[PDB]
Amino acid sequence: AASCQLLARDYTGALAVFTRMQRLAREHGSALGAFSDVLVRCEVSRVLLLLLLQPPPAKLLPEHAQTLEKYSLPEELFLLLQSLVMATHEKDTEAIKSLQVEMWPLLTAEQNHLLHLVLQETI
Amino acid sequence: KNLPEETFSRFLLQLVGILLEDIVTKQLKVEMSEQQHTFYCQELGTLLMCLIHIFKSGMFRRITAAATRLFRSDGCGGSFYTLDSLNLRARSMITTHPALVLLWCQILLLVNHTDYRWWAEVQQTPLGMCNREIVRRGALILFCDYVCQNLHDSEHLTWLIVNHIQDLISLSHEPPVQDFISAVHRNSAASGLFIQAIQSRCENLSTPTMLKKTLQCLEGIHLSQSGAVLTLYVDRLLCTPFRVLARMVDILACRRVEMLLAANLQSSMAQLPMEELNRIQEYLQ
Repeated sequence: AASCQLLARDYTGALAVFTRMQRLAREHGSALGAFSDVLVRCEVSRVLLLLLLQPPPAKLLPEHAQTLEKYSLPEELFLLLQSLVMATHEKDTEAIKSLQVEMWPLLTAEQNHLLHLVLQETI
Repeated sequence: KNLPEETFSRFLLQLVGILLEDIVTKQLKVEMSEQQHTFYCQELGTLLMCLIHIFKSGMFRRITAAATRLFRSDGCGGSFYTLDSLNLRARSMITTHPALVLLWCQILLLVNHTDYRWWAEVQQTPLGMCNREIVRRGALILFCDYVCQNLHDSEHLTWLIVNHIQDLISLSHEPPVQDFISAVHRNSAASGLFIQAIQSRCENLSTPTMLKKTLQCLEGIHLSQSGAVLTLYVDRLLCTPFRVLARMVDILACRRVEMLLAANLQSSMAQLPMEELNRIQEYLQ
């Protein structure tokens, strides 16, 4: 259901369906297995949306507040995602260009679509 | 006149010699079975656990001193399995059985036999074979834990840091190589040699997982060598495009300046030179 709304260009309705996947695995998974791979896909793709559309503190939930303090899941890909939330808060045009070159094999091409639309809306 | 020290130590080092002329030099489907080869290489696995209990637990005092005058010694005109003959069998055990060439690494350290001919083949001192990196990274976690115990010998400190640089850092989540580094932070002259090595190996320390393990090892070093960690934090590693690797080398370079001025102003100026301080600030403007 998250692969539909990014074809349908519903990037704000796409934040509603990613916080519902993560609220069940802390009730059912804590992670196991089958539920351990559902939580890798949902904390790499809720970070590429809050820089795409950067919500105001009224409509920023207490679940969205927790994940952005940790940055400002594999050890290869956990290190390049703390570095990308910093640059768009510093508006660093040279920092964002060398990371898509070095995060293209890491993601899959559903997560490769959300990183393309951030680098344009900051440049 | 054979000592009782001498009778029981020729029986356990020449029974390592019977099990290793077979597994190398016997055919695998001709003379033995495969169910009979699950249990033939598994009797060499619990007889090398019996020899590292006698040399470590200290209750067996007389048996430890007997092997050291034997591995240093030649065979009796060729009447025994001498120590250079026994070690040719084990490097062709590298590849078929890599879990049992990590148990033969910890015996040769324990006898005072740190001979740099055998220790270079197992660590490759200047695609890949998949069954050697268990032994190459396995004999360098075991060669540090021998250095950490008796760190008074400085000949073994200056070898492993100058040569193995990209391997010494990339293991730093391990309990025998986590203890090798803290003693280097304790030692005055041993800390200064670790920092000359990274400046030669900055070309490989650029991938995002290899640079997170340097800052946990360049975190706290000696205060007499905090003037060489501040020219490395500015010239080489700060220009990385990773914005949480440019943010975490701001925590470590501001902290060197603060402990130095509450310290003596005499020893710190000879540490960070007045001619060398003017080179750093032209790079930033």
